[PDB]
Amino acid sequence: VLKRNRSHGFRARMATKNGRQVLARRRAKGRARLTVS
Amino acid sequence: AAKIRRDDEVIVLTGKDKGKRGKVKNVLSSGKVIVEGINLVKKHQKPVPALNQPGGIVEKEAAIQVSNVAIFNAATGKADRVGFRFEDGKKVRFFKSNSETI
RNA sequence: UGAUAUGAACCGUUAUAACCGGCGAUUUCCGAAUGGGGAAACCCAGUGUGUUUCGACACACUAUCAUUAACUGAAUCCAUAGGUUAAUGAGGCGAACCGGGGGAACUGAAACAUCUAAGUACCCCGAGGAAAAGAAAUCAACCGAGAUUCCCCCAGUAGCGGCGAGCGAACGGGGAGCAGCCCAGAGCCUGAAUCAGUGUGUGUGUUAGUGGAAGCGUCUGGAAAGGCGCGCGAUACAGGGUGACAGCCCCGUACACAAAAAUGCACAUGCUGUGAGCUCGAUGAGUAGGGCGGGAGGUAUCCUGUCUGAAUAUGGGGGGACCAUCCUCCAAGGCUAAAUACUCCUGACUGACCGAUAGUGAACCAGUACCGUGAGGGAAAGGCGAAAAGAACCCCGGCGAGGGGAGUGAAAAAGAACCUGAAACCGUGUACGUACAAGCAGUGGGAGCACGCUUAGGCGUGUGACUGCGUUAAUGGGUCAGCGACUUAUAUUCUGUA
RNA sequence: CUGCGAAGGUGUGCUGUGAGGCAUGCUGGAGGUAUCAGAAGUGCGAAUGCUGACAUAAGUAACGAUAAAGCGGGUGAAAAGCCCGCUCGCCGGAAGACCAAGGGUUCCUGUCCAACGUUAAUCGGGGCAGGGUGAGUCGACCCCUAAGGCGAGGCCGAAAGGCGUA
Repeated sequence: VLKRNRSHGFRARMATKNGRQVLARRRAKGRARLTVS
Repeated sequence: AAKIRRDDEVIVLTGKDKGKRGKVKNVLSSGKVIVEGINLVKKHQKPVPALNQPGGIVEKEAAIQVSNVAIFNAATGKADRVGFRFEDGKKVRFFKSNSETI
């Protein structure tokens, strides 16, 4: 669980811009599970 | 702005029981009305161990389309359309064909 | 009193029901998250004031960056930097198009790698609601024209390239558009016009709507919108739902009408502020040229590191250079309506595009089930009836499932795998042929028997003993159905017709 | 044209050289079609074409003490191993139990159960639901102190840091 969150978690994604773009793409697609948590 | 209301004398225009008069009991939001004594349906009521055990066959009333009934004029002895007019600022219903207030 | 989804408990009936629209209060935890930290919906904050209970209760402010103001202030006397407080503003997410700063491959060639693909896909920052551009150091060698962009001609031209494949113009003409100003700085004269911001009033419009005419009856049928005979209406037969295909059972359209509050588009009026004519200068006071390096290459034109110094309507620059002939043209600050572009959301309208293996991935509780650490790609599954009153009682069985009656319905070859139910495959019943069967499971001729016709007429259909003519286990496959395999657009050429 | 019964589907009959069309019975119960034209996502035997559709392999884990098993009864489609009654054989200064550390809903009640192309399991710790942890004097946390560790000055060292007091 710890490694999964620290690699693909919300905070990890938002730290860098590319992860921020990933969240944006997920939101546009309207996925129920935005990330892993 | 509904032509048929809670308490109205109506006559069936179409269906297996066209021409029989009756009084509307209630009106459904789906444009359907329930009038007692015409649209009898024999429903096989499944018995239940609850407080009510009617069982057997019940004679319920089946709703019919609003457009299938019209307000009975009660004076000319025939079905008649009904419209709305404003009198002293209060909207009221009125017949046609020598239209008179309800 | 959301739906799935029946019932019960409640509210409303001569104006606080529900629903729709507009104006407010309230809006926790998590997410740009502003007090800090971490593994996003987890824990932990500080200070000041009131709290009937001196173990309390509630709420606001407080991050960083930039600007302004106040206090303090160096190193190094003063100045300045840093630090504290208050106010305002900037930050993130979601289409298309455009601008600025950077930058590929594949597809192309008989190998001079450059040229094409390509100022493209993709990635980064900001603004507008269209953006960029937008009133000539420009065209025309002295007829004229006068802002920018886009579309339609000149034009697959003139040019350019191992003159090879490719890429690809100006001037002129015909339209929409056709409304431009201020600052290099001033002397004199002012509630002098117009324009802006902030209010009221009138007119109009947007966000819930009202009023609103008009076909009765009969036959077949369980049920009528259609048929037959007979009318009215037509500013209205626009569409959909409406027991079988509905103008006139209804809900609606055309025509005539409405505004408590908020908002948008034209005028007038009141307050504040910015502002016309008659004239006199300047023509961006460290802005060139020349020298050195790089890109668009010994090199025209454009931009700049460092070190000097004169001008510019008086005067300085260009494609057929000649008294730098003549005409035209004024070169390094912003702003600039509209025509031209774009459709993620609403309402109306349109449809010889599409109808459940189609169309968007989803006509549906599908941005799902499921697979993966994450990113990303991405299923199957449509239709019972007008009304689901959905099944009382009885029999078999296991107090099920399934099947057989009764009852309801026009119909149960509509009974919860439920409209119409095909090809192929798996059974039952009847007739015919083959019972140590194998040579493409066809074709021609013909015998016997069963089941329908013909008063005898060698002509039904199905079965086909025997005989004659007769193989891809050198390709795939167990069978069948559905979808799909020469299209669309821009030039030229050829044929036929008007 | 059209409920004295449409189209589609399943048979028969007629016509044309061939693609087919017209007239019906049965099934089905809601709209369909000709002549003169036009518009193309229009017809299927294979491209290792795509998704189900005759098929050669059936959902329930602990085989590693030389202390000892068998008989009876109840439940169950199953009994050498569970529960109840009658015995024997080990342990019995622990192979009992109550605490610390470690482990952190496994311990307490009702259940997916007539089973695919012949799957035949001796365990009531499984997946999905309901409850219990109750405190003044059980204990820890709260107050004071050593070692270890950390920590504005001074002491050691040209600064800082370390040692170190509150």
